[PDB]
Amino acid sequence: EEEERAFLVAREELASALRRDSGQAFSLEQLRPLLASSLPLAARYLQLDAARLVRCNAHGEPRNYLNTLSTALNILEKYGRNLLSPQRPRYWRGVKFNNPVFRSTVDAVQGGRDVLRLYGYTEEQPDGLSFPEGQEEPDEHQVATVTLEVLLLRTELSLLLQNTHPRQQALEQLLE
Amino acid sequence: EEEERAFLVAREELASALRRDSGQAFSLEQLRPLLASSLPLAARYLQLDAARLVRCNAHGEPRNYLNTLSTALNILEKYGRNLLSPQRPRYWRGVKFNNPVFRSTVDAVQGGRDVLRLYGYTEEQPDGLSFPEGQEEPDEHQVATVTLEVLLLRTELSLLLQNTHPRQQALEQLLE
Amino acid sequence: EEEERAFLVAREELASALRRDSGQAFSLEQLRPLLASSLPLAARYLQLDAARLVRCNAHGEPRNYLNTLSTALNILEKYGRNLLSPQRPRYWRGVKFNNPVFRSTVDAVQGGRDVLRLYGYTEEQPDGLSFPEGQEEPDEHQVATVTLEVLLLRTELSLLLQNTHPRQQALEQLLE
Ligand SMILES: Cc1c(Cl)cccc1Nc1ccccc1C(=O)O
Ligand SMILES: Cc1c(Cl)cccc1Nc1ccccc1C(=O)O
Ligand SMILES: Cc1c(Cl)cccc1Nc1ccccc1C(=O)O
Repeated sequence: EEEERAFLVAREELASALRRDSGQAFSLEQLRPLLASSLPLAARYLQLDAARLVRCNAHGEPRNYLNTLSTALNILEKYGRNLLSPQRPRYWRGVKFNNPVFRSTVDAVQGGRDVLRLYGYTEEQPDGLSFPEGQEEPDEHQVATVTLEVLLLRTELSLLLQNTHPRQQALEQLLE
Repeated sequence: EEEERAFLVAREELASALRRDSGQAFSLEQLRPLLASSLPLAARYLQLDAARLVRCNAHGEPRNYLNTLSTALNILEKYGRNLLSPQRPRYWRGVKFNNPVFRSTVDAVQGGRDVLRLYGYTEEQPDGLSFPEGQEEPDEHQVATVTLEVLLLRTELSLLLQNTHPRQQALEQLLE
Repeated sequence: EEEERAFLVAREELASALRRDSGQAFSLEQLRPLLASSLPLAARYLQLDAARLVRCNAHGEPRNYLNTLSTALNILEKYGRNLLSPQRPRYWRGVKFNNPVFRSTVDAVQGGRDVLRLYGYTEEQPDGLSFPEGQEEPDEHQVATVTLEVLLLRTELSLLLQNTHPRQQALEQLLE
């Protein structure tokens, strides 16, 4: 109720900020209402499958797999920002699996390819994903809300590795 | 390849045996052409998401989570066998999430519900999954195929816990 | 009956052994005095609600629900051993319900949370159970007693599943 409805406002606030300037950086104080919230995972992440992304890649030491996941999300965050840019990349319509950055970051995480589908890369090819040929422009609101959750989850993982998460003790008990 | 053709004829034979008698037990001898197999995991399990079922539930000690996965697969295997039985259960068309057996086994592993969808439980309700209202009879070939893959994966986990897997040393290095 | 004093001498031996070194395992021969005892259940288990742990979870085939209970007790036994360890885990004061191991093992069994309360996790929060903030150290004598009983029940169930329980036939006539 109180925390819920407030969480959705800051969510749509920062999301609409991404649509205005997709290259804008967000400080810790700007993301604090979303990082310090005690709402369940299913309430904070509506599109990004944060549960499967963490659970299906939590192999080995957290210091390693939290870094593997966060770096993959950094790459996925850049894909979402490029779709909201005033000057979109030339090949924005598709992503190739054999890209060296993609292969070493996103394709090192189970579920990384599924995040692209949330952006709109829903058409599967033997060597990549692409937008439907009938789609002229990406859904700016759908892309922005997914981009924010990717950025939020990456920030959460990054703060945990830095021992600076607002709920660091609570989250660490979910990994040990 | 050569081993690919040998795996298909074995898989179709045990599936036919499942349709012939869904209550019969398969010894390790009858399952050796599929257990002692060397093909990759993606070639042995064509429908059962074995990769996610293990990776997304490999938390804690292998002795524990392999037991949680085996028991969940034992329950799922019984669901598929019941769908092929001549005396089908009067409630074969739906599975309830609050069922005590289902809740303590299948709903204890991420991806357990998705296996029922492979059987044909595609329609989702807040209380469970059910067959389409128009589907008169289950897909016998589809149920037998998935049931065989469930039985295969459960056997692999059980043999690994018993230290009797044909490739026990090779698979154990995939858990370190 | 004087077989209760024999139970007590062995119980206190293994209980004191748990506090001296919480990591040392117990062989089948060391536990045989308690496993083969003809004492009633209410006399062998003084704190662990063994009657409810079995009865309230005996749904489906015994081969399945005995495995579910045994795995939950394996996790609960580890919680007790960690509380008696010289190098206690940094988060010993509380247990989170969302922990992946806990959710799939202890919380799959009715009464699992109650065992944590016997250890000292009496304060209930929406996120889990925790020790009272005033308690500087856990009750080493109470935890060792509960831990030994958890270990005893798990061994009883695991031996029953292996068809090696000293009173296998007598116990099997309580489940069929
Ligand atoms: C967000 C997060 C991070 Cl960054 C690291 C480690 C854990 C979490 N949390 C969760 C992850 C998967 C499933 C549930 C949860 C939960 O919070 O209940
Ligand atoms: C079959 C199995 C068991 Cl039983 C236990 C542990 C691992 C496996 N294998 C795999 C499971 C998931 C993803 C990949 C593999 C692989 O081996 O390539
Ligand atoms: C100990 C045990 C196991 Cl391990 C398995 C199955 C049954 C038992 N026994 C009992 C369990 C619940 C309530 C009463 C009894 C009794 O023995 O009177």
